[PDB]
Amino acid sequence: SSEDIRCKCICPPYRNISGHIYNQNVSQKDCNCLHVVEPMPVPGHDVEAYCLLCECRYEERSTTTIKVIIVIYLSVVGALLLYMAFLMLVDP
Amino acid sequence: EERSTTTIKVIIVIYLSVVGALLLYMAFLMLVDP
Amino acid sequence: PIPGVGTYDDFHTIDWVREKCKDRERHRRINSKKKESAWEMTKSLYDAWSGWLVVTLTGLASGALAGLIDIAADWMTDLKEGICLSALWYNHEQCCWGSNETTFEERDKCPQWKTWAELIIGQAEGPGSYIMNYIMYIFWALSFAFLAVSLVKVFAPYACGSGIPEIKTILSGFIIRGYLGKWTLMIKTITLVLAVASGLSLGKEGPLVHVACCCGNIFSYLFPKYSTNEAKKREVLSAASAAGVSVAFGAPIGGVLFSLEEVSYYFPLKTLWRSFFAALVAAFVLRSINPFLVLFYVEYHTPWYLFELFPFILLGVFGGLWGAFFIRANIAWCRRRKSTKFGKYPVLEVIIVAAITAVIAFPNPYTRLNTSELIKELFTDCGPLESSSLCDYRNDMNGVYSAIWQLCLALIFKIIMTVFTFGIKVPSGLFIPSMAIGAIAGRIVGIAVEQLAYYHHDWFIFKEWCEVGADCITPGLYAMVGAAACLGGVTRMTVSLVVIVFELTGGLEYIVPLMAAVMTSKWVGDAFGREGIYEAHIRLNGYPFLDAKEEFTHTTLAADVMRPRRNDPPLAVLTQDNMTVDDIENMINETSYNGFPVIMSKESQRLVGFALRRDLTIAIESARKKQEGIVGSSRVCFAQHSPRPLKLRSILDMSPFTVTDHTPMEIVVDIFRKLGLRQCLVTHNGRLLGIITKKDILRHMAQTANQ
Amino acid sequence: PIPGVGTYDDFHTIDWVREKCKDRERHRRINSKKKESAWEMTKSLYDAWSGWLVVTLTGLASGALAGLIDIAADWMTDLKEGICLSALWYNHEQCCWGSNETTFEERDKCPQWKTWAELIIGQAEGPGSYIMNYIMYIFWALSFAFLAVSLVKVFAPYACGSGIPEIKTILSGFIIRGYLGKWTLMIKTITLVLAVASGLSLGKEGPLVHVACCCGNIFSYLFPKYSTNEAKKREVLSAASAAGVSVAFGAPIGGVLFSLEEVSYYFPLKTLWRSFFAALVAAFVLRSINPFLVLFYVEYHTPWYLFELFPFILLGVFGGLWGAFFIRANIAWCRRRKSTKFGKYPVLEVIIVAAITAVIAFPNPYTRLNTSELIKELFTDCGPLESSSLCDYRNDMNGVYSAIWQLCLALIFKIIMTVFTFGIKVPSGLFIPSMAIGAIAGRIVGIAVEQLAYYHHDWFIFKEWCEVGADCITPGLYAMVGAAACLGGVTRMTVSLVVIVFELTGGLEYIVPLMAAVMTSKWVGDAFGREGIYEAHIRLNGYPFLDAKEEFTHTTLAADVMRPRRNDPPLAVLTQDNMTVDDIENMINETSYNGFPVIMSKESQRLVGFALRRDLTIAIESARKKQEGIVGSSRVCFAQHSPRPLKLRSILDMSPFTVTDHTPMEIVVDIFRKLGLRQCLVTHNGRLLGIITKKDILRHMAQTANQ
Ligand SMILES: CC(C)CCC[C@@H](C)[C@H]1CC[C@H]2[C@@H]3CC=C4C[C@@H](O)CC[C@]4(C)[C@H]3CC[C@]12C
Ligand SMILES: CC(C)CCC[C@@H](C)[C@H]1CC[C@H]2[C@@H]3CC=C4C[C@@H](O)CC[C@]4(C)[C@H]3CC[C@]12C
Ligand SMILES: CC(C)CCC[C@@H](C)[C@H]1CC[C@H]2[C@@H]3CC=C4C[C@@H](O)CC[C@]4(C)[C@H]3CC[C@]12C
Ligand SMILES: CC(C)CCC[C@@H](C)[C@H]1CC[C@H]2[C@@H]3CC=C4C[C@@H](O)CC[C@]4(C)[C@H]3CC[C@]12C
Ligand SMILES: [Cl-]
Ligand SMILES: [Cl-]
Ligand SMILES: [Cl-]
Ligand SMILES: [Cl-]
Repeated sequence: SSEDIRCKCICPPYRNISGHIYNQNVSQKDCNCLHVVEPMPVPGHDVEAYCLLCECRYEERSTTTIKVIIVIYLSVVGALLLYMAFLMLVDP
Repeated sequence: EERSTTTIKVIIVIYLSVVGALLLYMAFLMLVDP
Repeated sequence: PIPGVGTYDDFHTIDWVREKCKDRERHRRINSKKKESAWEMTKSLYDAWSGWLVVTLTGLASGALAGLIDIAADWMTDLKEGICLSALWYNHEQCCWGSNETTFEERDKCPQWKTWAELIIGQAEGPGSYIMNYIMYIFWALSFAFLAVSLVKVFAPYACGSGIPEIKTILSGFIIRGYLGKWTLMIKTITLVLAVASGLSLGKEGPLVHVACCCGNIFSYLFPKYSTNEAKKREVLSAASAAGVSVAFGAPIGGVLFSLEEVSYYFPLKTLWRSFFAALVAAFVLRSINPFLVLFYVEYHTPWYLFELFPFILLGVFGGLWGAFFIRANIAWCRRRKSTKFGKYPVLEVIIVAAITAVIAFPNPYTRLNTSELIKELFTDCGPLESSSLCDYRNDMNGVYSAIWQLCLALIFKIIMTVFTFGIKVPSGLFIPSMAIGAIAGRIVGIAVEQLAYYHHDWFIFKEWCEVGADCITPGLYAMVGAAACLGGVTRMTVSLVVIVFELTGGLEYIVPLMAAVMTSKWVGDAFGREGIYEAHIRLNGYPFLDAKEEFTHTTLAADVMRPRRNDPPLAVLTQDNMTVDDIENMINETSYNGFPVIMSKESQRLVGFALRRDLTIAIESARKKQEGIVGSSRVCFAQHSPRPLKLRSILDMSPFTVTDHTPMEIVVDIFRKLGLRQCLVTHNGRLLGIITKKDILRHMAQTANQ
Repeated sequence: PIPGVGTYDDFHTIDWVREKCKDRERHRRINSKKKESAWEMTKSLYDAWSGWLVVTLTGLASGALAGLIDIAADWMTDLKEGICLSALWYNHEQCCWGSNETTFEERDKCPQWKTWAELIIGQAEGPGSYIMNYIMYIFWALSFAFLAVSLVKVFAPYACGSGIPEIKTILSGFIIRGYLGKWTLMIKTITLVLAVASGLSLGKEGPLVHVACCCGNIFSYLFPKYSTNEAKKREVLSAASAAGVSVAFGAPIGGVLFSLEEVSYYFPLKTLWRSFFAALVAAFVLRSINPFLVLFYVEYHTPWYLFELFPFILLGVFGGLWGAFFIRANIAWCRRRKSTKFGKYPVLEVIIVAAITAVIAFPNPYTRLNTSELIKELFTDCGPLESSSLCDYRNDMNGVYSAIWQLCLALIFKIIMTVFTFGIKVPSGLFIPSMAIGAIAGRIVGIAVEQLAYYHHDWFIFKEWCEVGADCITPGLYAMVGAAACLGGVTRMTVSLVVIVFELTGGLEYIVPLMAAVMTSKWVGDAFGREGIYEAHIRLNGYPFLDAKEEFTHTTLAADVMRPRRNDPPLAVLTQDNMTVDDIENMINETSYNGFPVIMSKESQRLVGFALRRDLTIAIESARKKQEGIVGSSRVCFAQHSPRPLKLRSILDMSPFTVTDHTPMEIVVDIFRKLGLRQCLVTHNGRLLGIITKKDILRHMAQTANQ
């Protein structure tokens, strides 16, 4: 899934231009500053130095795991509270 | 890469000196001590 | 034997020698029956693997529960700041996980996430929006705290607290029925998330040990070997605590070290590998679920220098100076809770403490941030890529005063709040608060050292160790050292703590500085008292816990601790023969003794053995039901084989432990600690003179400490 | 008391209870005098810091000695290949380090270093050059072996062997005077380097533990507390062993685990932190000297996959199968050395073994290479920069058969040689040989798995786990797993071994595979026998060692193991009063009993106390010297206060341990193990019937095992 996968390049400030984050969804090999950064604020001859100062990473998240964990925790909490209400009111 | 010449200096020299002293003491015990 | 014989009452210690004999007898029976049939061989194989199976189950359950708790706590903690309408299941980071509207200035800024002000006010910025965010933060914290405390009170009272003190007492031999039950497990699992989200000065890492122990206790019922024997169950619980620490900090080696050092009174060699395996399994599960390999990974490019030991040692001292204080403060507060009426209103206390915490934390950024997140922020090394506020001054010159002042305010807030937060009737942990306090202190110290180095590079130490105009000082390392120092000062753990910190950081280059800081903190804390926070809580609760540190005076003798003494009447004894069932039942009802010494004759006073009161009554009732005519008139004969007398020799212990009156009490205490004896019969001239009980030793030690 | 009271004979087990009581008495005495004077306060402060000072000194000495031994061994090993004429004092790597003639094919190819063929023959290459190098290698190996064995025999016979078995026996209370002396330390330090230079199938990592223990003993002589008390000395020795393992593998945590699990019979909580500190100090010293942070650092880019566990488990099986075999083989060979006359010639045996080792090692490059160097090369992962022969096949296609054949030949040679090299009269370690055997096996298995993946990527497992045409399989990880498996199988270490391997390679990502392989090897070895190599050697040498694994039959009772029994005469007893000094001296001379019980009256047989024979004779002689008229006629009164009778109550134990005849021997063994009893007294009806001794317990267990 697109939401599960992404890749970001963080560029610290370089000469006039300030720090900038470029986050796009791409495969691991497609995760590169030149592909992730389009266009480059710095000039062409300094684009390579900007890339060197730039640190890029490719990340994957199991959003479905968070889905299930949150859902089951909420269900358990709701059931426990419903049982507490049962004990406090209905049980008498 | 960097290395310490003096560490090898001391370790090798003192080990050889101790070994030689032990061998000399062994010879003394085998022959001189009798 | 009679059903129910050998069982232990609640709030009673187990006799480890008797449990070992029971385990040996069961092993003999199982091994003997192997050749009888193939099914017996399969049962024996299952018994042999019972330990491996139970540790595997405990590790799997601990990992799953830790991952679920971590994710739920993150989501619910971020619920206070706002909601993600596009996804009511993403926290702030997840909702900005892939947004393209994010900015270098703000990593967690996306249109998808929406703060409560923009939900209700519709404006993200403005005094009204800030007031609304403040109010909603307080309201959510209060609701989470109320829910947690209500669940703890309604269903599982034991779920409150870290549980490490009670785990210690149980592993010593103490019994608390329901502490490690399913109800407590579930309630604590929910309430840990609730409390962590409430924003109170507490953590979930320590309570994970109790959660794992509950899982292990529940799984022990599946395997008869560990369900029948209490010592085997306690070994499984030690492995469970190791796995719990592993999931808490991702430190299986550190988990095993903690299990040996702190909670486990007895650690058989086999339990070492079993605990390590359980911890590894739990950590593997956690890595499988929770990520979506180091939680607090740090990257200090410059190696730590020798002179930096002096600041670290200072941090160490601070740790101890804090630790002792907390131990003297929290306990006192806790004592007041047991003495005055404010302890009669647990829910109200939790609500008030949560309200105070939220109110004073929201204005300050560091306090508002989650404690674990604050620790991570403090640990990280400042760099050009980073945009953390703490490093802003470094960017500006290379405001420092503003960041330092905010850090000190957060430190004071956390230090004062941890005293009241710990001990309330919700699952609370001290590890995370101690880490945060120490990390803030270490960050302040490291910032000061870096400023001294940069401003004054003419100093020979700074110039020689660090190049001029170079960021040799890494404040993250100082924060880590301070966290370790504070945790060592409060807990007094030495090697397990160092290994846990190293695993949580993933860096073996800082193990020497961490060890030095922990040593200094422990020494400073011991200067003000050698008892840790968990041990102090054990003593405050009055549990029957005996520690190797405690010892008797040289003058003390076994005669002094003998139960009969002078004022007390002679201890009850049971005649070997010519004594009716009615007489035994009347003696059982009259006295609350754990067990009675059985003597051959009243005049002889020659000890034949020791018969437990529980075993005596259970055997009498079972024999009455089994055999007719036992109306209490029939005599009871404890000697080896119309009246049809009841035989109670089996329940009686043939070789009770015996010591002489002239024996020093130090030897008696040493024997009790090493062998886990429930009681020892003091005999003079080969005749019974009295009984010393672990309860008697604990009472004498308590009076000596109270004087 | 009388001087010399409380001391022990050579080859005698100590009484831990008595030593603890002595330590407590000394602590009371020193504490009492603190208020007397300021100098007393300074003495008490020094005593309190005695443990820290002694462990620091032991760690520093162990680190320095380990570094010296490592560099000296490296230089001597490279001496065999040739000599650096420009610097007689350098090894091959050092001599060719700065050479600009180095080539990619040969990294250590420099003009400065000259092989013996160049020295004498004058041609580096040619059949004559190869023959000359072969002869010189054999001659140097034999010379080093002769020097090592001669030095061991002449000065320190104890220097031979790893010392782990004897250290285990000592830490259990056994006494071997001179084992940890200065002579042993020096001779073992020299002979370890000599033996490693000889090229024998042995290692210096394990014996460094004995070196550290010797240093710890020598330093303990400085501090009065540790010199006076044997139990405190053994705690210091446990810390020393931890430091020794730390220097051996650079694994302070692994060293602490090894000390806790393998060599330390009793491990107090304080000793844990003290041992960790000593290990850290020793590791720091080694890092400060030896380099010129991980010895076996490994860089496997591809993370280990779940299917990769199956080969690892397979390696584990091999690790067991070899291990047990070695335990069955080496022991037998060692036993033959004791039974036959080939053990009567230690120097000749060492020389022949070294000759065979060198002769068969020179033809094969892996065998000729130092065992530690071979392990390093095996662990390293193949890469384009690497020019190793092992990786040549990978470069050719992506001769594998030739490389695998050479590795298998080296494996067989090492397996055969380790059997005949362990136990000879030179310092030998099994750690490095086991590591090399397992590493070779793992390298072969990993090469096979990589070939399967590359040739048969169509397989669903390989295709899913590994991309087609990708080097997912990493042979270095297989080599590490195999080394860990072999070491676990031979030693049966589970947690300490895994942590040691992790520290030695610095890889926390491979902890799970290492643990799986170690557990598999441990279980496979236990299938053929639970006793490890160290415990097996302890049993072979017949030391008085008691282990928790050993247990008695349920039928056995305290009466069975009683010393008097039936055939033997009644155990000698001393009357409380009316006994002459001559009678006590005659009893001492007549019997070899460690101690004599003293009863109030011969007819009564009522135990009054227990006086050690050594203490009895020492007290009698000292009183004779001190007080005139003690010609043996004067009576001796053991009861509490013209003849001027000698008073021997002080040496007497007022509360000796006592058990009943009907007590099962399982409880007696448990008491002996937990409390470290030297002896207990079996009493019936309040009178002394017999005496059980630790020696009798070991005799009975040995008889049961031998049946
Ligand atoms: C105690 C814990 C377990 C309860 C957690 C329940 C939370 C997540 C619930 C309680 C109230 C809920 C909100 C109530 C109303 C709305 C308005 C609707 O247009 C969008 C969803 C939104 C904004 C809900 C989001 C989820 C919410 C915040
Ligand atoms: C009786 C008790 C001990 C059983 C507990 C079983 C637990 C540990 C099981 C049940 C479901 C399992 C998960 C199911 C699916 C996945 C996705 C996979 O890509 C990684 C493993 C992971 C994340 C599993 C981890 C372990 C897990 C959580
Ligand atoms: C009584 C015993 C314990 C004393 C032992 C002291 C030993 C450990 C001391 C003596 C000399 C010392 C060395 C002296 C000089 C250097 C160079 C320095 O750049 C790093 C430390 C190093 C390498 C020291 C390491 C520790 C050392 C080897
Ligand atoms: C047992 C151990 C400690 C002894 C070590 C001594 C070694 C280093 C000695 C013994 C014989 C020595 C060699 C003897 C003769 C020569 C020829 C000379 O023109 C150059 C040095 C050279 C080549 C020596 C090198 C060093 C040497 C190899
Ligand atoms: Cl916590
Ligand atoms: Cl906690
Ligand atoms: Cl070795
Ligand atoms: Cl060894």
